[PDB]
Amino acid sequence: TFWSLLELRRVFTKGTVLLDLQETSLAGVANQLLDRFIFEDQIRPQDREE
Amino acid sequence: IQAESWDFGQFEGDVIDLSLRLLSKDKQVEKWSQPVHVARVLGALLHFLKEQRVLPTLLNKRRGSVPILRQWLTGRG
Amino acid sequence: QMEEPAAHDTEATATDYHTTSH
Amino acid sequence: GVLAAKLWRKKLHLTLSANLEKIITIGLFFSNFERNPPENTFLRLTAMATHSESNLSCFAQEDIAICRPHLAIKMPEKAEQYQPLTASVSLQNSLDAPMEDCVISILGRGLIHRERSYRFRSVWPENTMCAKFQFTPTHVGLQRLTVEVDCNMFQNLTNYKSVTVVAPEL
Repeated sequence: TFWSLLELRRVFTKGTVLLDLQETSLAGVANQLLDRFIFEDQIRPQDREE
Repeated sequence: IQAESWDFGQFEGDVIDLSLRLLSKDKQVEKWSQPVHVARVLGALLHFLKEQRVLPTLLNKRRGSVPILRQWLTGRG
Repeated sequence: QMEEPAAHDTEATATDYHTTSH
Repeated sequence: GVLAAKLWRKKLHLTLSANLEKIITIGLFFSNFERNPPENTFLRLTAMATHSESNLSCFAQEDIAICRPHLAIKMPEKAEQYQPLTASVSLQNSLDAPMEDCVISILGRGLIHRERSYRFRSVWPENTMCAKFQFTPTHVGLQRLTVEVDCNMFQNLTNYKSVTVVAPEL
């Protein structure tokens, strides 16, 4: 759909990338991704636990 | 004496490939079973790379051996 | 501690993590 | 051993009584230097005593290191894997000028993916920085956190602290 690619470009422009992440479990990937989310002001620290 | 934390990073994914590629410039592959020969060859080659790539005088910001090895072997960084 | 340090978007050492593996 | 810059020279004229030892105390002040020492250099302090026409001069030399403010890192010795961990970092501004353009970076293989750089406020002299960082260790083993502090007075001031990350309880 048109809106799909619209919003995909919109969230990619400010997206959080973890490239060559040295991780081998979902818990580690999720924890590092949420840390980088907090670092780039994508989410507030109170949303991290949920 | 000031201790500076250093990241050797020998188990980075490309360091083994880069080291073997550098060793491949030595044509005495039969001697690669000998640690003395391998150490001598790699020391000579790394000294040559240091003389080629280190520039006369951030500029002093360091992130361990692996970025230096990548820049010496590839010219990028 | 007391400081809430603000993130600094810096790419000075970004190339230090670019692997040479194809 | 390459000579960087000439910082300070001082000439004294003394009279020594016969068979008498004399102690001269000289203050080595940074503000007396003709220019600021280049980064990553050391101080060569030399003394040279010449008397009359003896054609021989007493000489001594000492290498002096430049000491930068201590970067104190506070972190628990043990940490659980996949659980949030807080590390507080403190620096006391013991210089004669405010610390401006302040950037702090944290990294370490097994705790932080690549590095995260932050800005903290300017630190006035005789004040202290106290920054806290939260990160989740994700790899089990003996890890190390490296902290780097940058400002207009000094750069690449690095300290480290080791943390043992343990597996979660079964």
